[PDB]
Amino acid sequence: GATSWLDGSGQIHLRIYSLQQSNGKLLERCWDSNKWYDGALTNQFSAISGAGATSWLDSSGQIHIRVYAIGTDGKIIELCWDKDKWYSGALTGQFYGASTPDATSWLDKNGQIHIRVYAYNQDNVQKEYCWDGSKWYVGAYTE
Amino acid sequence: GATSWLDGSGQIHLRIYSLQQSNGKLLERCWDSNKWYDGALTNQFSAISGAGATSWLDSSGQIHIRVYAIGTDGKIIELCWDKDKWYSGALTGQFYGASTPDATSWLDKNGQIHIRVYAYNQDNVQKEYCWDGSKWYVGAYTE
Amino acid sequence: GATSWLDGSGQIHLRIYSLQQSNGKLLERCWDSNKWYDGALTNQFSAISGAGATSWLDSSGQIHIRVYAIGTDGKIIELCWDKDKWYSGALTGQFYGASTPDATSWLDKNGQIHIRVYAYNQDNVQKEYCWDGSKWYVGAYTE
Amino acid sequence: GATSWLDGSGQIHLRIYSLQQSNGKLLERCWDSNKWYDGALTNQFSAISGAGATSWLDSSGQIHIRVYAIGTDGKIIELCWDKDKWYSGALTGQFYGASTPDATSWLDKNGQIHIRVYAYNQDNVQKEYCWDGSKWYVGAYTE
Ligand SMILES: CO[C@@H]1O[C@@H](C)[C@@H](O)[C@@H](O)[C@@H]1O
Ligand SMILES: CO[C@@H]1O[C@@H](C)[C@@H](O)[C@@H](O)[C@@H]1O
Ligand SMILES: CO[C@@H]1O[C@@H](C)[C@@H](O)[C@@H](O)[C@@H]1O
Ligand SMILES: CO[C@@H]1O[C@@H](C)[C@@H](O)[C@@H](O)[C@@H]1O
Ligand SMILES: CO[C@@H]1O[C@@H](C)[C@@H](O)[C@@H](O)[C@@H]1O
Ligand SMILES: CO[C@@H]1O[C@@H](C)[C@@H](O)[C@@H](O)[C@@H]1O
Ligand SMILES: CO[C@@H]1O[C@@H](C)[C@@H](O)[C@@H](O)[C@@H]1O
Ligand SMILES: CO[C@@H]1O[C@@H](C)[C@@H](O)[C@@H](O)[C@@H]1O
Ligand SMILES: CO[C@@H]1O[C@@H](C)[C@@H](O)[C@@H](O)[C@@H]1O
Ligand SMILES: CO[C@@H]1O[C@@H](C)[C@@H](O)[C@@H](O)[C@@H]1O
Ligand SMILES: CO[C@@H]1O[C@@H](C)[C@@H](O)[C@@H](O)[C@@H]1O
Ligand SMILES: CO[C@@H]1O[C@@H](C)[C@@H](O)[C@@H](O)[C@@H]1O
Repeated sequence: GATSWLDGSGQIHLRIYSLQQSNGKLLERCWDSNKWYDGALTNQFSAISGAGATSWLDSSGQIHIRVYAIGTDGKIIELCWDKDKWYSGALTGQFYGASTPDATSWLDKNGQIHIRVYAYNQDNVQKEYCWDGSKWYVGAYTE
Repeated sequence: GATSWLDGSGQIHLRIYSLQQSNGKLLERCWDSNKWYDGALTNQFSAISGAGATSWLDSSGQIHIRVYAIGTDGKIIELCWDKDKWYSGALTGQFYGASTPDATSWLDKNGQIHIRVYAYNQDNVQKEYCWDGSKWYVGAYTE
Repeated sequence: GATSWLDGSGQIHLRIYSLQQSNGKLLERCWDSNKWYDGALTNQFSAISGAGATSWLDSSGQIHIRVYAIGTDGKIIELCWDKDKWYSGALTGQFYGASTPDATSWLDKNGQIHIRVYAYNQDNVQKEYCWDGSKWYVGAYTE
Repeated sequence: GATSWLDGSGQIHLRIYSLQQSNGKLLERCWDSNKWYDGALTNQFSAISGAGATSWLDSSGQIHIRVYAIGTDGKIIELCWDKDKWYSGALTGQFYGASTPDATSWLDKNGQIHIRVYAYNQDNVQKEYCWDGSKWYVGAYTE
């Protein structure tokens, strides 16, 4: 997964997520100014796929990140950053996934984030999972 | 791959890219208001991986989309939309890829797009390919 | 998948199974003496993985072949050859598979074939499926 | 990968090779009589794919095993057992691999092993690599 955002000074920030071949844990690599370095997510969570990532800036300029992967039980895991720590989101453990999830997100005029996550399930069907601010639900998407 | 943008009315547009198990060609599924439909990219390009996608809006409100996959020669293919047609971009055929590419992009203050594409290569090295408006180059990223 | 056997004259026979990128159908490539040719299985069956294969010779010198793949519903499919046609075996549709299955087989003193098939399931557990001549059952194998 | 052989008492021996999600090393699971156990190959070798396996019995009743995987440099690795140790075979490092290798083998009338290994290469071509007792060579196999 790759996600990026511009701060108020026009500096690009990159966050690159991958599954480490040597320990089965997600890696986060960060660029904030002039070099690559390790992110806090590194080595916290096991997965069995790569990760899809999306991010957004709130009205205060705080970055929010969401990372989606397949966990060690075959179900989608959601990892969240809002301020100062990674935590497992509400999506975690709800749905079986068979592919590296894709994700996109957008902010509406009220500052409510909307997220869409896409992954194959156990029946080889491409599914869309939707967040509009209350509960995850299965979307209308079909292949 | 999933990408999305908001138009001037606050309507979300979704574009979801996937590799068809039946014919080895990329599918584009589109949402503009109230239903999913097959996009113009569908069946124009063969690949052997999934697709990473990024997009941006120019100052006129025109969407630009870039889609990255592994082609049938084992090399990264770049598919481009700027207005009314899909075409193969400058990145195509330069580098071997061994994983579904990730991509991100941002617009600088001068309206110049910057793109970063990430994929494993034939040597099992995670590589970053960078566009800043002239030529693709290998970036500083490492795991 | 690859399987092979020696006939009574000491001639090698090779059978190589793969999933075609262009049509999502299994291909069988055959070697019996001096050239590769397309086997009868070719283009008959859709799958979403590669295929594992095993084979055995009965006391009359008749080859029997079993090929295992993930079907388009996410479940293991078994394709069988005993004499003159491919058919779907008893294993088909019983279990979810999340990996290209592996298979091995042996003949006991009474000429009864025993088959063992290994694949991850939807819960990311490596499973063994066993045939000893009556019904498929889940074996004692654990990772 | 799965391989099996019958000893002189008619007892089945199973050897199941897999890539461990926890450490990126090959696991060998063994059945000789009444239980599964970890074999000596376990945790010796890193890989980035699953493993294909083949085995044969020599005239003394000694098993020989060959295991094929993609190593951490993107090239096929060959792991060999003839009596009492695993070692890297002559195929290791020669060819790029982009898929879990398949392998089969047969003994000719003189007791010379023949091995055939199949894997995609970096150019998305299915390749056959052949051993007849001197050097590995690219075979006539095509799709
Ligand atoms: C300040 O912390 C750095 O940036 C945050 C936005 C997160 O990506 C975090 O894991 C990383 O270590
Ligand atoms: C407030 O809830 C947290 O953030 C939302 C935007 C979602 O990512 C949800 O799954 C998560 O638990
Ligand atoms: C309102 O419908 C929901 O949101 C739309 C933007 C799409 O993601 C659609 O598939 C989904 O069911
Ligand atoms: C109007 O055309 C639709 O939208 C464009 C932005 C592209 O996604 C195109 O392939 C699609 O058919
Ligand atoms: C103008 O060149 C086109 O657009 C750029 C933004 C890049 O995607 C490039 O590879 C492509 O050929
Ligand atoms: C200027 O350096 C280039 O751009 C940065 C934003 C990073 O993508 C870096 O790896 C790359 O080499
Ligand atoms: C004679 O038929 C050839 O050999 C048989 C053993 C099968 O492999 C069949 O699919 C193939 O066409
Ligand atoms: C006789 O039944 C057929 O052959 C056996 C050896 C098994 O492969 C079984 O699943 C298949 O239906
Ligand atoms: C008797 O046990 C059955 O056969 C053995 C040969 C093993 O395959 C074992 O896991 C299985 O349960
Ligand atoms: C006796 O040793 C056991 O059997 C051999 C045939 C090999 O599979 C070895 O790794 C394993 O530990
Ligand atoms: C004697 O050579 C060893 O055994 C042969 C049968 C091959 O597996 C070869 O690559 C390996 O080095
Ligand atoms: C004699 O030809 C060699 O051996 C045969 C058994 C086949 O493996 C063939 O593709 C290879 O070139």
